[PDB]
Amino acid sequence: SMNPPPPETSNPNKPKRQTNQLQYLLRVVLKTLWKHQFAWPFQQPVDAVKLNLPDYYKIIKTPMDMGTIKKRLENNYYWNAQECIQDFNTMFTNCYIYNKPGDDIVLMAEALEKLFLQKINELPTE
Ligand SMILES: Cn1nnc2ccc(Cc3cccc(CO)c3)cc21
Repeated sequence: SMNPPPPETSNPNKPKRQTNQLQYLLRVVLKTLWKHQFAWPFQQPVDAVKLNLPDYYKIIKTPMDMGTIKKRLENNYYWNAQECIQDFNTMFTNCYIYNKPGDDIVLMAEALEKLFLQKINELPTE
């Protein structure tokens, strides 16, 4: 019970869309960040039981991780790039909320966020 259900990766009453920008967010942005040496903490939902973080979901009420984002992109779950970028930003912000400046996990998120921003600065045109 320490872990809530992970965020949904499909929703039949939500419309889907496929765009050049969403394709780029999967092929270039997510799949490149995924290979970074600091990506591993963010490739799956925070497991509060395995990680000995029993208060994580007492603090973080909109969890997000790159595994969820990846599955959402593979499902064409998002309407537009902004919706996907919002999930990335939630993932980073959650890490800064739960942890403190200078923590190793925060140094990891800070470096990934910089790479993320570099890659979404220019997106393809439709
Ligand atoms: C994804 N996430 N969000 N908050 C976390 C806290 C601890 C962890 C585990 C962890 C991983 C790398 C470095 C440390 C030490 O700083 C701890 C993962 C978290």
